[PDB]
Order: sequence, then C-alpha cells, then structure tokens
Amino acid sequence: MGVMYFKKNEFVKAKKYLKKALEVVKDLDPSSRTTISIQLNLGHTYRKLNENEIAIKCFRCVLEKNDKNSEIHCSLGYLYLKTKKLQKAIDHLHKSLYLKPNNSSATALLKNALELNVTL
Amino acid sequence: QYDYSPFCERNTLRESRIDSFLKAERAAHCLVFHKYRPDIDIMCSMLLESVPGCNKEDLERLSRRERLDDIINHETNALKSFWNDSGLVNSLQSHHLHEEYLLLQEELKNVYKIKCESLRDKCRRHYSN
Amino acid sequence: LFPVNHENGKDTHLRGIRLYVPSAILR
Amino acid sequence: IRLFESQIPSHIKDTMPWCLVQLGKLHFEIINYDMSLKYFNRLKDLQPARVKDMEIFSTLLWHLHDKVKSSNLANGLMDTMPNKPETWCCIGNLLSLQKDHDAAIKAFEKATQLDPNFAYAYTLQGHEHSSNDSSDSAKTCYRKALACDPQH
Amino acid sequence: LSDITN
Repeated sequence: MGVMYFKKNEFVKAKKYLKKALEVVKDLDPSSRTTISIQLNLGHTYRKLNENEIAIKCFRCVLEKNDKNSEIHCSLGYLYLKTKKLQKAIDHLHKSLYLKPNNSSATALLKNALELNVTL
Repeated sequence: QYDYSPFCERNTLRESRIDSFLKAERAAHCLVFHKYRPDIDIMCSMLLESVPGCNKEDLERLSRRERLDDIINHETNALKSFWNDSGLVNSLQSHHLHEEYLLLQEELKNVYKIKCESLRDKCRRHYSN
Repeated sequence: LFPVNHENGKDTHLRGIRLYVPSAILR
Repeated sequence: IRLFESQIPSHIKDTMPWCLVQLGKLHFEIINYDMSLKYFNRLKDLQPARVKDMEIFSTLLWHLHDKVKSSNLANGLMDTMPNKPETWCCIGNLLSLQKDHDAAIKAFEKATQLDPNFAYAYTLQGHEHSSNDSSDSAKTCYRKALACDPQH
Repeated sequence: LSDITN
C-alpha cells in the first residue's frame, strides 16, 4: 500500500503506512529480506518527501544489514550530494562503481561531485 | 544373557548377528590376549613400553640416552624390525629371504629421496594450480 | 582462398599469420 | 623528517625496522629517491624475509631500473609467502620493468584476488594500464582503486 | 599420406 501510494504521487499517506509497517516489524526478525525492503522503501519515500536526515539514517541501517548493493550506494551518494557532505558522497559513489563498474548516472554524478569539490 | 546394547543402539538385534558378533569378538580378543564372554570381563623404569620396530635392547639403549651364517642373522634381524615380530619369517625358506631383502632397501632408498627456477616459469605453477 | 594445394592436395594448414598497421611520473 | 632528526635518537633510528620503513616511505613522498634506497637496503640487511609493505620498494626500484635487486627480492618474497599480495605486486612491477605487461596485468589481478581490499594493487593496475594505451579499463580500475582507499 | 588423387 505504501508503494502504490508512492507511485500515485501521494507521498504523505504512503509515508504513514510504511511507518506502520516498520513499527509492526520493528520488534521481530531484523533479517529475512523484509525489513530490508521496508527500510529501503521508507527511505525512498523520505528522499522524495524532501526530508533527508531520516532517509540517510534508514539507508545507513539497510547498508549495515546489506553491503553488496549498488543501488543503495547510488542512493547514498544522491542524498550526500543533495547536502554538502561531498566526501561521503564521493566515497559512496566510488564504492558503487566498485560493485558495478558500468553505471550510467554514477559517472555523471562522480564528475559533478569532483568539479564541485575542486571549485570548493 | 549376552549383552549387545553397545554394538547397536537399536534395542533389538536379529539372532544371526548376535552369534556373528559373539563369535567374531571372542576370536579377536583371543588373538590379542593369546598370541569366555566380553561382558563378564574387559580387564587384562622408563615409561615407554613399546615403539614400532624397536626390540627390548633398543629400549635399554634409549634409557641410557644412546660369514653366511652372520649375514643370515642380519637377514632375519632386519625383517624382525620391519614386520613387527612376524612369525611367518621362520616358516619362509632361506632363498626366499634374499629377494625380499634386496627389494627392502630398494624401496627404503626410494623413500630417502622423496623425504629429501626462473621467475617467469615458476609463476605459472601457481596460476595453473 | 586456397583453391588447390601442392601435388594435388586436399586440405591446407596455416602455420602463422599476422596483420600490420601503422600509426617524470609516479608509479 | 625534522622530528626524526631531532626527537629520535640515532641508535633507535638506524636499528628499528619500522623507522627504516617509515623513513623510506616518507622520503619517497618527498620524491627523494637516492635517500630511500640506502635505508631500504639496510632494512633488507636486518631481515631479507620480511614482507609488510614492499610495494614502496618495488615502486622505487622500478624507477631506478635495478633489475638484479628486483629479481632477488621477488624470488625471496615469493619463496617466503606465495599468498601475500605484496609479493605478486612486486613480481608484476618487475615484469612491467622488463618489457611485457599483459602477464603483469594478470599477476596484478591475481594479487587483487588474494586480497580484494588492497587498494595499492588496484592503483598500480590503473597506472600500468596507461602503458597499454587503454583508458576505459584504466578508468574503471582507477575508480575501483579509489573505492578501496578514500584518501589516496 | 592421404590426399589420394583420382
């Protein structure tokens, strides 16, 4: 339901439904590819909700539970470049390149991050 | 009655195996004990009692931290050590001792060798293996 | 193409073939 | 280096293998090639069969084109530990010093396979790939080299 | 030797 409310460009109710899903599954079973999906979807909603700190913490948690995920690292770089944390942004981008060398948006993201860092 | 609980944790064993184990066990013990049931009884200066290939004299030397007939004595003695006191050597005819002796040091000498490169070439072994 | 071999052969080998074209620091 | 000169006694400085390694690496960073070699030779005198980090010595001796010393060090390092990535990276550095470089690339990739978290083998691969006149492989290797070590 | 001619 949260995913479909997100797809319907109605983020506020998707957010609350995903929060309810997370709080139901919070106590039990941190593993088993369910909390991973919950946290990833909730962080995506928050990054589309323009609130970034909570999205970052959720993405960090799911990264801790699963490191080999190129998309997670691209999302981390997106969030870090949205803020002015250029070092974390570039570190997560180079890692994402490490997991998957042929990434389309990642090359342009790295170029933009490096030019911004040099001009800074 | 003869106890067979340790031989098979299954509480019931078919009678053919009961005699199969009882007959086999008594013979095995009688070989070791003499160079009766198992359940009635299981029983029966340098610490070192025995080592493969050493006679009693070798033990005493350790404790101190140390022509045809004559060769025949050396013929038998080497096989005393290698065969761990085998009783069949006395039943072997004399001329059958010679060829096994010649093969004895031959196979032993082969062990001594076994027990005892350019940079480009020697890297291939690691890659290919 | 190799339409025919020597002394009325049938098949043909090829031992070698090559193609040729023209055209301070920190380690 | 000034702290070495002032705050380090000479007897400790010229005896401690870690001081020799650190001083050689530091003088490498200041691009002082002559200074580093005569202390790394002393380090080898203390113990020939030590690995830790010979990537620095391999990088220096590639520039100095000392083929015989590199050959001796590569032979000894492989004979001691075959699974250490530093020995394989030294061997590949020697191979690139000689002439052929495809087998050097393969040896470097094998060294990276021994330990995926060795960034210097990655950056050495990338630096070598420039000699191959190939960029896309070089650029991907450089990026994956940066992934391992953020501050390189 | 093969390559037998007609």
